[PDB]
Amino acid sequence: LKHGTYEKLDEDGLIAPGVRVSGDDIIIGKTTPIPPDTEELGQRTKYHT
Amino acid sequence: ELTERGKLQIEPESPYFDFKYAKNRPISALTATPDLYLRMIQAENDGLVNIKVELPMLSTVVDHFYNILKSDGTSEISEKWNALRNDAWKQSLDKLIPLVQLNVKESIRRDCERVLYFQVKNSFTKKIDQAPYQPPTYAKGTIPRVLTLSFGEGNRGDAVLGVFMDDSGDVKSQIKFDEDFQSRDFSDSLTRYIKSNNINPDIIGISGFNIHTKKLFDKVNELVNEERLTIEYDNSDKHLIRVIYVNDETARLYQHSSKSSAEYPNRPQLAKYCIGLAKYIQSPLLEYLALDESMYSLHI
Amino acid sequence: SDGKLLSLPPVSIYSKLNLNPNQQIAIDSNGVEVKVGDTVREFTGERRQGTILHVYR
Amino acid sequence: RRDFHILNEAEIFQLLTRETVDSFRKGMVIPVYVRKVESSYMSVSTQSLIAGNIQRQDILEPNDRRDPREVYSVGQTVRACILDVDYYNFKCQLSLLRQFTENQVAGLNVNRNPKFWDIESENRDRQEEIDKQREESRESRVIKHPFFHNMKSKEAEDYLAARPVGDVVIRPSSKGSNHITISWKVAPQLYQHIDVLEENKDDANAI
RNA sequence: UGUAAUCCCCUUGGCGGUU
Repeated sequence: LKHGTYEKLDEDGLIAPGVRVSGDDIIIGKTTPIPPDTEELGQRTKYHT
Repeated sequence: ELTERGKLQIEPESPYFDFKYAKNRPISALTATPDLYLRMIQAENDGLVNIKVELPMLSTVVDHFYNILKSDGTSEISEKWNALRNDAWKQSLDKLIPLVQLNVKESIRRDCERVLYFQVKNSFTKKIDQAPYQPPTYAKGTIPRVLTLSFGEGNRGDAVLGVFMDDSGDVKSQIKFDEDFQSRDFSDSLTRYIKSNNINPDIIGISGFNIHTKKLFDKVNELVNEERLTIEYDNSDKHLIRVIYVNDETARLYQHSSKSSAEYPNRPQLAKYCIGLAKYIQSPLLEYLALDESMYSLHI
Repeated sequence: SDGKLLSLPPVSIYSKLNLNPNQQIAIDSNGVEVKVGDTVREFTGERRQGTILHVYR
Repeated sequence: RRDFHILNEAEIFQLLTRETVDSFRKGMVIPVYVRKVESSYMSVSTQSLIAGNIQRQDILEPNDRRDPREVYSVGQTVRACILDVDYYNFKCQLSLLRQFTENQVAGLNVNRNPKFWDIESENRDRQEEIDKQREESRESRVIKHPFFHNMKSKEAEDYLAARPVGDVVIRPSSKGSNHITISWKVAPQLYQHIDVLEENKDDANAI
């Protein structure tokens, strides 16, 4: 993840108008899928996909 | 005796500190405590200490043998002859002492080694002497159906793995519990797995790597006490399914052995660990045999 | 930890002792905390010094 | 074969904590890690995840009247001595009193009977190593001054011998780096050494 | 006691700024 803050994003991954933003803040939240690793061994669904 | 290396290296925490300044230790009592003599020899081989064997009555033997050997003459010529004889006898004693010391040292070494060998043999026999767990209402020697549940460590992100094996010794089904073990969902899913699928395991084994497994054991015991999960008995005070801890040296070694990988190429390491635990419960002797060479590295 | 040397196959070894900094903690003679990689000198004996590689008990 | 062997409290403790009952018992000092600080108690964690607690009577010295939070904080590990062990519940109580954390030195139970133990040799080696500890190192002092000269007492007197009456030389004193000896010629073949005590010294070589 | 995160193209092209 980026070192900025994701707390200004809404549920849909987009910031809302009227919100003050600073440098390195995340204004668009996007993720790309990755083939899962062998973490399904003992991770309680908390594995990076 | 202590060399300079012994003077500096024998610390209060080192195992060699037990005999840093021992003195006049009886030989006959050494055989009852072989490890002390073995450790003294080991320290000697390290160039730290020197083991010395001495007799309190050595002068008595020297004087007696001199009296046997000495002449009874009193003339100055006889005095010179007696002096020559005594000096040669002292030189002979000087030459003879080290060989006798070495022979006695070797004898005590062999005795202590044999004693410790027998002790290790008895310890190993005690370790590997245990029949498989006997389920109630069955004769001794019957192989029970077993279910193993484990999560390993218990850090945030540690799911609980379950592996069930029948009396045949073949894996029947493996399940994952991906919810928190303290949630109602975990207990409900475990109860459904236990009852609905007709698994009916005779004994449940729980093991781990740290104290976090204790909470899982307590939670499982409470669940068993709450849902009255009695064992199915083939055709009436039905008995509850036992939940115990399992020793896991063989399981730990099996989770790393390539034999498991060849046997189970598409299974996680925790599944292999649970399978090893279940096989140990079914038959400890065969699991101890499966160690092959790594059995010698067990703490016996 | 005893000071001896052993030779074993990779299979025989149990596992690596993964310890967090909350577990791998060292305290010197005076009671000051000393962490991984710090340089300390033996108080007595050979009075040697070196960098800490791992802390156990 | 005997029936299946069920682990007991000691065996379960050894299996889980990987710590033997002998190595973890009363009268042992371990570097526990402070996890929570409270006014009436402190909650600490050992190396082997064994949670521990100390009642307020022992975090601070009985003479001191400070607060536990001011002296000790989270993340500040300290030495502690085991008082009680709950093997079944993996709970232990600790003491921070120096009568345990410091006085407990010869914790081994090795029989020191003079008949079979050479107490005299161990004592002699003990004063040998203690005298070695007392041994230290010292070096010379360098001062920059026109009338300062690194000479002995006799050396200073001989240096002033070739000089007329009243000339002054300055040399380091034997009473310490905080002292200075000043030698001046009272009369032909007559010299006075005066010791000067230094205060508020910036450095050993400094004035 | 639940304990928070560290990483970024490359090649071309254009348009500019200061001399």
